[PDB]
Amino acid sequence: MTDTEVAQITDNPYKADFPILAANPKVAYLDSAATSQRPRVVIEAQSRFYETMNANLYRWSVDATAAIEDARASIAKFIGAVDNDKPESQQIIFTRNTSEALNLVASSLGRYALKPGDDVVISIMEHHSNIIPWQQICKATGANLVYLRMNSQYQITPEEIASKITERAKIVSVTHVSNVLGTRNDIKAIAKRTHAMGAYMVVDAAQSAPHILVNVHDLDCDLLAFSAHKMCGPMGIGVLWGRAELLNAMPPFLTGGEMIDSVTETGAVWAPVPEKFEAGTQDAAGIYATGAAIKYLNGLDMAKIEKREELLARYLVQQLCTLDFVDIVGSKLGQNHVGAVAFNVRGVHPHDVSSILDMNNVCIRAGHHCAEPLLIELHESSTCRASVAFYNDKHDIDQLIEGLNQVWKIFGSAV
Amino acid sequence: MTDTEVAQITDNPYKADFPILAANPKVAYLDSAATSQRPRVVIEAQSRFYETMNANLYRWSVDATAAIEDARASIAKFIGAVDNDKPESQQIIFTRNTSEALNLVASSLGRYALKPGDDVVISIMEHHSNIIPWQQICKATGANLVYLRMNSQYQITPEEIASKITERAKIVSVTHVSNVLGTRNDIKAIAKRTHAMGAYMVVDAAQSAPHILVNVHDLDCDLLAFSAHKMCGPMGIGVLWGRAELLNAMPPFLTGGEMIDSVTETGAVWAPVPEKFEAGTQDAAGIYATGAAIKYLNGLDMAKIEKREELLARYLVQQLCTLDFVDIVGSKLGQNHVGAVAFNVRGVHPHDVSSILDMNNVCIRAGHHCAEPLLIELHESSTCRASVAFYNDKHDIDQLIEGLNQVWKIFGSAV
Ligand SMILES: *Cc1c(COP(=O)(O)O)cnc(C)c1O
Ligand SMILES: *Cc1c(COP(=O)(O)O)cnc(C)c1O
Repeated sequence: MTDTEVAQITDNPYKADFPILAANPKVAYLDSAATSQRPRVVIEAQSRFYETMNANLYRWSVDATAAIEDARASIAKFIGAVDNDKPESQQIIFTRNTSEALNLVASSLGRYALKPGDDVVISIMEHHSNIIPWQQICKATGANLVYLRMNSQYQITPEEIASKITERAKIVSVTHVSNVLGTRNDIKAIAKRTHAMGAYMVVDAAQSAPHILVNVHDLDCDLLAFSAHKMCGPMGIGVLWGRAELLNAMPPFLTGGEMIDSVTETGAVWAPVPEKFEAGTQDAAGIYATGAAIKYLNGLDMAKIEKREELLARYLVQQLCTLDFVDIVGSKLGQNHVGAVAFNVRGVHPHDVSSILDMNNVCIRAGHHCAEPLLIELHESSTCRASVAFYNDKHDIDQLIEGLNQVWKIFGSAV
Repeated sequence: MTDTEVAQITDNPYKADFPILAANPKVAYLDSAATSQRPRVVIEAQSRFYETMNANLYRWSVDATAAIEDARASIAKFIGAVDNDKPESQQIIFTRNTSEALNLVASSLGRYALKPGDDVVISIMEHHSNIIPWQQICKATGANLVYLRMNSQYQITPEEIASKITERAKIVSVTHVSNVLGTRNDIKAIAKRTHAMGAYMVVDAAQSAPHILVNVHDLDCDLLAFSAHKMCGPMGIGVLWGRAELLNAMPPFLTGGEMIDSVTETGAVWAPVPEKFEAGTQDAAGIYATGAAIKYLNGLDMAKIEKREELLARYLVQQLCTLDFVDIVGSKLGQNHVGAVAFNVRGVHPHDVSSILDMNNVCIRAGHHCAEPLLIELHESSTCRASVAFYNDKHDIDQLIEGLNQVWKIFGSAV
């Protein structure tokens, strides 16, 4: 890392936008892979909605309706879902989180497409929300759950892709970026083999949408999901994008108010996409604030965010490599980590590491990070995990490193 | 209505707590049956969460965890779910809205309990979200959907309850209060016959929780759902309560992160209730603000809210009865309406009524109100609907009445 790069991450042009960080200047929040901190404008956008256009033909209702549509368009443009050049706003579906979006896909796409003997292929890197819905629908449909495995560099090889995704595959669902390893998978290449085999491509983008360019048209996926709260938006909002023809073909998930066109005692006619997939009163204020988060990120420029986060990831990994008592659970190259770096202090339980780090005002995660099959594959029962965002800086990372030296002094070999 | 009662509703001790009402003094918001307006403290409680304890072992995470638990307890106490005297906080499950809670119940309780030939009994008054999930699970399980019908006073009689809920019944799901008629159904009496017949009792309390005392122990229901946004809370938060033994018996609905205890490549062990039913990152800030709404309502005293809303409902119905060109779709007695009064201007489409009312700064709903089978039963294709909350006053209702006289001048018989 050059002097110029180190100077760039020593500077912090962004943290002042986050009230909780300004109010807590001592805290090094290194757990953005669990959830983002909130820009002031996103917090206020939610309150403004409630103060000025709160409603579910009168003006406040017209106003709330237009706010939802404008946020859908912003979200679509953010992920490259554009025609014309018009945003594909009607291919944007709201959920509570990525987890609900993946349950929706597994139920709806699974019922639509899976026959007994079909394969559903996922990776060993998947978060639990891109695992258990597939366990469940596979049992219900007679399909088989297949796993893509990793090589010694924590990657999925082209050879593994061709070996595991064969003619029996019907759905393939893979994380764009692992929330533990930080590995960025070659989703476009996986999609190519998936489609050759007559299968649909599902992408868990919860860890990519905050960090790297997501373009659904370039990725060639059929469905893609992420969570607003991991990209500076509010909690309570997840996004599902899908190809228009496929969403039309897929059956509804939740049923009830607002997702119908008409109802009788015995049956119902469904509304068009995306209302077909949105049952009952939606979180209009959260949707509105998700649009505000998108506008906020666009204003900072995602290319500048990515450049800064790349430098922070490189610095984090570099500094962890100077501690010989630290085992990095993942690649030892910082450029191979998008956002997340998992690690252990050798001989010390992550609960104890995190406790000492918290006493030093450093926030990390300890445990299996909702990727237990991955940790089992890696012969770990738990790890620490530090993660970086553009509102972090070099000093946050140095604080972590100083904390880990304190851990080693308290629990290390000398004791 | 006595002079004292009229004076009570002419006074408005509550509207100043609602920023959108203070900022829009001309507007008569008579659509609280669709969603509440937000007290200032509830809007600010959500922002405060994000500003001060935003996280998903470090302090902000401990703090967010304790906030969720404290809101669960407040909610449990609000609906009478108390031991000891301890709130049954672990029987409180969060969803996005009543609609998702009812889909959860229909899927989970339906898979658990329904055999082919069983009856599911609902009422003709149900909102679509307490209809279509039952259509769906009945088809999947071989059960039959049965409807409780009304008499000429818009009530369900004891004779109808005994006639339709027989030994084949396995699940009965009924609205506590109709969102169209304002009829309060005798849920406790329905529950008694339901249980005699070996069936489970489900209650849609979305229109009762904002207005009348809800005590799950006195109602004798097995499951009960409502929406925070209809009782001065934020959007995005629904509540499901269930008997502890039954929630334990019921299978999970959504699966994935946070609702497990452990996961392998092929299977999973579920977490205890209520985490078993909460998949992925929850809307902690919305949960927190829902607790704030409960505290706000408790501070006003629900008994005083109910007394005031009873007087407003009586006045609304009384004044509508003075307009001979208005047909009330429901009881002509104001005391038979909890919150909602549906009506039509004879010979005028509700879209036109609502449009003129909006030009007069009156907000009502027009259409089928997500209860189309009810309107079909009543030989209506659409109605108007005005609804009252404690932050309304006599002047709001007089504004509606003046607006309806304008409608009659523009579209009535003379034209
Ligand atoms: C955290 C995460 C999820 C789950 O997101 P929720 O918002 O909690 O539903 C899914 N996949 C990945 C890769 C994640 O990092
Ligand atoms: C509005 C309402 C519902 C639906 O509530 P959501 O919050 O939109 O899911 C269900 N039942 C009744 C009686 C309602 O009034």
